[PDB]
Amino acid sequence: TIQNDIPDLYSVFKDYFPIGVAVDPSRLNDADPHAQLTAKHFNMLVAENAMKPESLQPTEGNFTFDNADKIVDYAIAHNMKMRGHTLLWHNQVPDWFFQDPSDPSKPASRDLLLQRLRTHITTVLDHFKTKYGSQNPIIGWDVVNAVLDDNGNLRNSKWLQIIGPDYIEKAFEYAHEADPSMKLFINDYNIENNGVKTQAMYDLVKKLKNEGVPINGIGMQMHISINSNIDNIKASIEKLASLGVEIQVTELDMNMNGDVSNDALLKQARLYKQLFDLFKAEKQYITAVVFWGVSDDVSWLSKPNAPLLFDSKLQAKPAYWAIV
Ligand SMILES: O[C@@H]1[C@@H](O)[C@H](O[C@@H]2CO[C@@H](O)[C@H](O)[C@H]2O)OC[C@H]1O
Repeated sequence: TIQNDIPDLYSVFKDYFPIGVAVDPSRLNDADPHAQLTAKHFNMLVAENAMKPESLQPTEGNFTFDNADKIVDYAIAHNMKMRGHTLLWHNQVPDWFFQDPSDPSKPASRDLLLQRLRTHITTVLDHFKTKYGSQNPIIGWDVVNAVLDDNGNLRNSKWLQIIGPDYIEKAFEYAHEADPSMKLFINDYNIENNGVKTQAMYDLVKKLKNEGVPINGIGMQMHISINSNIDNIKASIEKLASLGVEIQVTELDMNMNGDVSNDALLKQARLYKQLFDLFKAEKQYITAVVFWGVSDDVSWLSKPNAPLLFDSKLQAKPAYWAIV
C-alpha cells in the first residue's frame, strides 16, 4: 500500500519541468497500488513497451493499439502529458519489416523498407490524432531510438544495412509530415557520459539539423549507475544543448551494480540529489524528466536492484526524501 500523504513528486518540480514515469498497461486499475503511485506522483506518462513497433504492428497491416490506447485513456483521465516511445528501434521490431514478403529468405529493398517505415509512422501518428484529436496527451515522440553504437558510429541494424545512413532523416521527415504538432526526438543511452558517444550524438544532430531535418530534441535515456559522474552528465547536457534543441531525460533509473545495502541506498540518495540539482540548474534546456518504471519491483533491470525512488514495497526511499 502506498503513502498517501507525502508530497506528490511532480509538484516539487512544477516550476521546472513535468516529472513522468514509464508504465505497463496491466498496472492502471484504480485499486492497483502501482496505479495509485502513478497517479499520485507523476504528471507525464510513457508506455514502457506498448508503443514499440512490435506492440503496434505485429504483422503487416495488423495494428494493435488497444494497450497503447489504454495508457493514453489513463493519461487523459489523470491530466497527464505523454511521450511516444518509439517509432524506430533495433529491438522489439518485427522481422517482417526487413523481409522481402515474396521471398522471406531475402531482405526487403531500401524502397520497400522506407515505405514500410513511412506507413508505420504515419499510421501510428494518425491513429492518435484521429482517435483523440485535441485531447491527444502525446507531446512528442522518440522518432528513432538507440541509433548509435558504443563507439559512436551508426549502429549496424537492419535499418542501416538495408537503407543506408539517411534512414534517420527519413524517419524524421515522415513523422514531421504526419503530425507537425509533435516534438521529434532522437533518444539514446550513454550520451550522458561525455565520451565518444556524446560527441557522436552532438555531431549527428548538428549535421542533420543543418540539413533541415526536423529534429526538435535529444532524449537522454539516463540509465545511469551508482558510479556515474555528475560532472560528465553536466558537460554532456551543456554540449548537446548547444545545438538549440530541447533536452528530455527520458528513461531515468540507477543501476546499483548488485549492491542494495542500506549504505548504498544512502549513496543513491546523495547522487539523485546532485542529479536533480543539476537538472533544475539546466531548466532552460530540460523540458521533461521521466523515470523508467514506477517502483523497484517493476524495474526492467535484473535482480538484485533498487533503481528508482520507490522501493519494492512501494515506499518512498531515501532518494525520494533527498529530492523533495
Ligand atoms: O520491459 C523492458 C523495457 O523496460 C525495455 O525498455 C528499453 C530499455 O533500454 C532502452 O535503451 C530502450 O529505449 C527502452 O525501450 O525494453 C525491454 C523490455 O523488455
